[PDB]
Amino acid sequence: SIKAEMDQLATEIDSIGNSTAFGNTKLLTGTFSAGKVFQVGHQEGEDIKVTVKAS
Amino acid sequence: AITVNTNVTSMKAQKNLNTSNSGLSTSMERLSSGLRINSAKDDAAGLAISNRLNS
Repeated sequence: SIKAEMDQLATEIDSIGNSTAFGNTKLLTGTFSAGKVFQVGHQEGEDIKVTVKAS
Repeated sequence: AITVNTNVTSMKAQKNLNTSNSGLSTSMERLSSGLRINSAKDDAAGLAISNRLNS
């Protein structure tokens, strides 16, 4: 009976990982494993990198 | 950052009030009966053990 409870809790850790999205882009499934780039200046090279490992 | 279409401060505030109200409700029913395991929300293994002890 205790395992039947642990088993379902692990299913949601999977479910949150595969659901969390920004409109339509999944953020916790490794597409941000190699940090993506945002440009915050007005010239080339002024970038910020955000890395989210798969969980 | 002065908007009149979305109030995210309200959205976060609403969630906290709901959590505090639900905790108050569950405490009253435990006090009104005198049992920690009212439903299967609580210890899944506890109710199974208690049934055999009750027998």
